[PDB]
Amino acid sequence: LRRKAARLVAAKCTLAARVDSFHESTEGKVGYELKDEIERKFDKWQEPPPVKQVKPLPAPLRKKRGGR
RNA sequence: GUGCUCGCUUCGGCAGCACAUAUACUAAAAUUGGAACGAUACAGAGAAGAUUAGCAUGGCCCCUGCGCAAGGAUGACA
Repeated sequence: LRRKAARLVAAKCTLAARVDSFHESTEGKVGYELKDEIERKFDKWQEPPPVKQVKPLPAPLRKKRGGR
């Protein structure tokens, strides 16, 4: 997942650098929000897979079409 | 029942004494009931997909027609 993470980190770093180039969000709210988003998307990737049901065999046993 | 008491008493007998101490589904007999996957009778392919014919829909690519929206380039003297 490291390249998928690197793309996201690069995008959010571009956003933070554009934020900082005008010296706005001096205290650091935007960076904290972007880091929180990055961490949440990282946890989503590593979140354990959902519970998935087993499909039983249908039945051991009707008209059919015909054309081109 | 056997044997014995110095007993009564006679060998005909009697009274007492030691040993014997608790088997058995008990059973010979009573009766009326319910009963095959054994035979004959029938069936017996005792293991298969339980199908294949059209048309329309759905996907992709052109072509043509009509409509809607937004446009491009061009043409016309008396």
